Amino acid sequence: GQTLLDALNVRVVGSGERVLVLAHGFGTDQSAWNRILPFFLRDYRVVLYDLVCAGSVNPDFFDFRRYTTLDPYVDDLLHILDALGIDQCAYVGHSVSAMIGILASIRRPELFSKLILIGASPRFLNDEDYHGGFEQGEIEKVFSAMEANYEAWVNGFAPLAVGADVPAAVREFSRTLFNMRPDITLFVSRTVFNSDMRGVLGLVKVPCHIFQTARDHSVPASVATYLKNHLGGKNTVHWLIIEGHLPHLSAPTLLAQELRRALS
Ligand SMILES: [Mg+2]
Repeated sequence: GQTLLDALNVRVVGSGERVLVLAHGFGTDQSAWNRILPFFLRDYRVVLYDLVCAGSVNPDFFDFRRYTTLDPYVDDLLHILDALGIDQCAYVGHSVSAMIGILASIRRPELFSKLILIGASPRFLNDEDYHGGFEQGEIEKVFSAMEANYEAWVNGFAPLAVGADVPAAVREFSRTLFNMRPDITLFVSRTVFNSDMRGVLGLVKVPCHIFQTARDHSVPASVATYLKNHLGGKNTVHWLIIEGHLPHLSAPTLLAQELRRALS
């Protein structure tokens, strides 16, 4: 309870009464929110934390037997919100944290007033009638490259994920990937890149705001309309006509403006 608040570097900041949870995605820690955070401090009580796989978390907390699916990540998120006495919040999740939020809302339909999903995909692998963006052989090459030379893999991947030519964003993202223990990054990548959340989307009943860029290395644009059509509540797509997977790093003014609109 307090042990987990300390383990996952939980931070609560801001002068507002309405609770806003900012949950980082794959390859980052809560520092990925630094550029947009100031724009939410007056109107919100902002909760930030690190996923157990973040480089900022002691690797002794990464229980390989436990963290084989997204369900225990959901257990950690809900244990934090319960320990903080949060009855209701708005939740923002980037990439894997979008899927953790979805599963959390199915378990606790009353806890979230809305989900904001950034760079979200329920499935990366192509299927008969479904474009996720990747064939199994392409995902296997990522795992093989990661294992063979982690530094070379990070240096090649970070600029593709950022997409746009924003060197400060490439450096920021590379730093958090390099902070991660390589066996943990590979394990988490197998969890995420092989995931399939499609079957549970219709169980969500809270409103979802789906933020999608026009050119995201990891998320075809058609996944955003798939999410709009398959999540079970009232859904809004926020099109960002820019390039990249990490708009909170590469387009923070535009992202903060869109997040303010989604939260109103
Ligand atoms: Mg280009």
